[PDB]
Amino acid sequence: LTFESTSRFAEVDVDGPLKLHYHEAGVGNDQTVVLLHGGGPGAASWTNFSRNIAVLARHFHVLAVDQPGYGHSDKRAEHGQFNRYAAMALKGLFDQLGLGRVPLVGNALGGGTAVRFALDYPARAGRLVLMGPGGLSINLFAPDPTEGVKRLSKFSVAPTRENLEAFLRVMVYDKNLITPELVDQRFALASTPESLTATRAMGKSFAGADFEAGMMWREVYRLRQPVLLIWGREDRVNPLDGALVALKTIPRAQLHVFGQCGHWVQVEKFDEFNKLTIEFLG
Amino acid sequence: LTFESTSRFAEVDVDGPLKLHYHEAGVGNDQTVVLLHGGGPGAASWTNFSRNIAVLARHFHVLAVDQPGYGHSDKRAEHGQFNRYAAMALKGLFDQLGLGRVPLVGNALGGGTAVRFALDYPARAGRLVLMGPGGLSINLFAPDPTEGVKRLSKFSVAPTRENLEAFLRVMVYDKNLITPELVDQRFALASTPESLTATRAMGKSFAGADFEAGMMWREVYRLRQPVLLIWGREDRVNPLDGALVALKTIPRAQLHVFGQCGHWVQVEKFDEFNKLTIEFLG
Amino acid sequence: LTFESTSRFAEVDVDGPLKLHYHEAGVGNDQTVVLLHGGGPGAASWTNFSRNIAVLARHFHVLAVDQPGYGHSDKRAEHGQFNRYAAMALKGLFDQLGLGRVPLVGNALGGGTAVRFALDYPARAGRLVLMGPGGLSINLFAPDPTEGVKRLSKFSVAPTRENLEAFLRVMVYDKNLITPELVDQRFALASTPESLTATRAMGKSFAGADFEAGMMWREVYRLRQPVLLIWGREDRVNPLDGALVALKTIPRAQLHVFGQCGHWVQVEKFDEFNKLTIEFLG
Amino acid sequence: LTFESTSRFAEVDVDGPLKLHYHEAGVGNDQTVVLLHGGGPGAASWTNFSRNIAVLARHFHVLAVDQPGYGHSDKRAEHGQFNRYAAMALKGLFDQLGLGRVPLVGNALGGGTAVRFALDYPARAGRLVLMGPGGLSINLFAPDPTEGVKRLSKFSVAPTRENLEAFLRVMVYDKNLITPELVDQRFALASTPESLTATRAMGKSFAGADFEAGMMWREVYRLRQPVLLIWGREDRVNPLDGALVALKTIPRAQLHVFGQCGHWVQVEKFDEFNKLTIEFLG
Repeated sequence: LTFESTSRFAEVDVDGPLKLHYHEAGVGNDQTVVLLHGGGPGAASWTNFSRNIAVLARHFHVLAVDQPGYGHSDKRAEHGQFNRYAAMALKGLFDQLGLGRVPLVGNALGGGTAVRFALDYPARAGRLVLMGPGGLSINLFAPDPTEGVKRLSKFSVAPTRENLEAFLRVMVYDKNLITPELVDQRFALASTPESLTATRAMGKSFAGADFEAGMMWREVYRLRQPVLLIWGREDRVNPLDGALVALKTIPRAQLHVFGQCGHWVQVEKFDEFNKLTIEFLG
Repeated sequence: LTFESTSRFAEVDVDGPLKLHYHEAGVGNDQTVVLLHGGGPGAASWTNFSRNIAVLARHFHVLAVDQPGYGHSDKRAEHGQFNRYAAMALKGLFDQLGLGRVPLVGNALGGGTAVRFALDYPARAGRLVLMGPGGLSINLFAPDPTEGVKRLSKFSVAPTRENLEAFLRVMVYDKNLITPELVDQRFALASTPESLTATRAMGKSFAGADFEAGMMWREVYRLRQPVLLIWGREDRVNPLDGALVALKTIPRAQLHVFGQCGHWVQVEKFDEFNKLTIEFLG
Repeated sequence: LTFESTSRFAEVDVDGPLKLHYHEAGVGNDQTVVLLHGGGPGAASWTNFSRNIAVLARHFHVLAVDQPGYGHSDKRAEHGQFNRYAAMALKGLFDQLGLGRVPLVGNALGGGTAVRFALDYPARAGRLVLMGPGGLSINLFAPDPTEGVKRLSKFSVAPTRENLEAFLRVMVYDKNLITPELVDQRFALASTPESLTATRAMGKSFAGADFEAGMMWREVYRLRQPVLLIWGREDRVNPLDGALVALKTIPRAQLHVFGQCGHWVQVEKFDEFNKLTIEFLG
Repeated sequence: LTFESTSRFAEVDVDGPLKLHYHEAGVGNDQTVVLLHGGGPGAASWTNFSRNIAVLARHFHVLAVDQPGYGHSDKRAEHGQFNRYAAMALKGLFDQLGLGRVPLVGNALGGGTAVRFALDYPARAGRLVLMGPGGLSINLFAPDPTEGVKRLSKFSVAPTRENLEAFLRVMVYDKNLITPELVDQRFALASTPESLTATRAMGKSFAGADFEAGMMWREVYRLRQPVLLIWGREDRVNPLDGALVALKTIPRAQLHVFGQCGHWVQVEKFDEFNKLTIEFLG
């Protein structure tokens, strides 16, 4: 299991050709699971789910998809509401790979996409595992934009190493996790012209008239599958209070909260997260 | 594994002799775990943890203790703040059985006792698993007394079958769980003179000057072990909002919430609860 | 100011003739305000706003409207989603009386109607004052149905004096407010054949396909006027946690909470409520 | 009413002589009220309560006290838990001026001091008005330190104009309120050697063994007077979720929340705040 051995590309149709990069592992396992990574301008499937893919691959057929604008998937200069955009791409991939109904694992931005997908193509989404998910969260107490959102916005405005480091440091409870080699690695990816284009496209999409598609806390009462919401108690991007509406309105919801854990649950509580997910997904 | 095969008695000292009834199972397993049952006038270890003891016994050395006033333990006509009272009894049992530091599983009233014990004898309590625990909960939004508390109070005032049934029905999300044979069984136990005495003793203890000992939400910031808070989203006795202070202030806290689950988590989500507990306790 | 001196009738069109009863006071005052009373089968404008109408009339032109199914307004044997139904009736009254844009004061059920109206006829609703409002509230922590809702349902099933008293007692923090003469008065009104018909119509309307119209917490982000949410900390019908979504999503929201106050804010904190409303409404 | 006309000094005893600066107005009014300003290294009574003192002086005898470490009061290089320290100073002033029981108005840091005082000298504190108060607040959902706390800490570490501006901008919902002349004014005050000393003393006091004195959310259940908690919905220093424990546990609590209002309630909602306070204080 290396980046290269698991790398795959697909071309799907979303208002024309869109190249999607993904990682495939655990081929031969019966149950397929799709993983959808978090935000942050230099983020991608492989780095996001580094402490997870190999473990999950022992039990599942794992497809970890780079979301349009990220990793090695296409980075268009414009799109509509992002989650609906990425969900359209995912549907294309489902159809192309012949997937029927499949559980989705999504963090942050990727949680919003898993939810958008599960709402837009209800028959295609099985059980959901969502870690500090965007979109379905609404921060009832935390003033928006939150500190995590503001720090990401600052980088988008001024893409400096310093701004990326300040952003990364609010992703985690244990800030020692934010090493110089981590910062340098993400910055190199984050600061490419193509990443800058994606960041620009994202910012512009917020001002779209299809913004309601992002307010998924209004819709999740319609979800019929079990949904495991997982949060870091110390999430500074999508804070804990953002879990409440989804917890209340999703009939088969569960919530697990980890103390001493920031926004990156899959990293900071990787073992606990792994086992929770394996058990939940059968 | 039957009531009789696992039944044990111990005499401990709490201002004089106090007989404690408990159940022992999984002898030969290395890790001891103590289970502390919930409230409700006819409740006891064996019925409370019916869907749990055998499963947990496969992995642990289980000691499920009838709390003073319940089951086959002594039912004194008076005592001080209940959780501190039961914690004193438990300490006596720990010493007598030669237990050192041991994880505690407690629901409702028994969760309050596990917490009181863990605060009063800090070296003796290991990891805690607490299901809709009293004492450390403070219902920030729900007006007190809650519906569950009021229904229990009504029975204590008028110990009729009808009042017990109304009380039992707010213990669970799935009210079909409250069968006639369940009601009759609990009522027979609940309505003994000795149970009535215990109920009377309990009511009187509320008016004690040691009431602060019950306000454990003020103290749990001192707990140093991992603590897994487990709640039924639909708990009508100790509702979900009562989890917040404990979640925020216990450094190593986790919270798991089950949708479509009432106050009796160990019954309504028995399999999920069992696996969560086994994993948490190593 | 007596019931009789202020009594008025109007016939409006809601799928045919609908008679609305209301009270008019403070004629000659420049600013019109519409008051919408709470639920409870024997409730009406005059009794609901007894400690309020005369005070408010000193400053405003007050129109306190009996909502269809209540007081001396028509009690049809069937209707759609209640708030939308009552809002349709109110629109008819606005048009008929030549009202333009007017502030609305609504408690409980009447708060839901004020909100439905403000959403359906956006140009016609000015500032809103909403006391423990239904509809826009969603109880993020309290299991539904709440104790207040359950007690009302029990009466609807078994319309006995005893059941009405149990219901009334969860309307207030100070239960001494629930006197025998109050109970008898409400029961006489509550137990008429026509009230029973309205109760029956209401129960049936819940099962309608237009239920979304009642989930107003999904829509209030669209409200553009100042909105003063007022709650009794001890509200056992629509508890405090039900305020959160509306507080977060209404751009110009305020919230005032009274400790030692139940569901009937306008009664239990009548002076404070009166002054708050007068100030808020200019 | 100018700074100079209202300026007063007093020498009180807190482990030796401590000079307190305060402003006196509305002399001849019967009801005395004490105002306690917020934090921020260059803050003081006069600037904190600029939009308030003259208005309140029409109705009350106002004493707005510079808290030790601030304004023209003594700035010692060391002290214990700050709120208890300031409360000791205030007691000295009460005794010296012959005040008996007097209502307290406190924001932020000053709210914590009003509360500490009301707990330590229960007979001396009347009704409390507390705006986004420190100390009694505990942020059940917001990870600590909050963005406001972090920005203040950054200035304390690196006292630059830029850091002060970033801090000030999270004090308000309307960031246009943070003008260049405001920044320059606060920075000049904030960056004096004596202010730096106070900041240093404050930071050091956090590490004291008397830290429990700051955890006032544990004690406010003991307050017997009416308490009006006032919050800006968008408070980024002491966010709204920090109001809950105090709201629940203070028997005679009220809460008022203003949407579109940050941490500086007394500035951003000055008129509404003024009227609320005047009414509450009789």
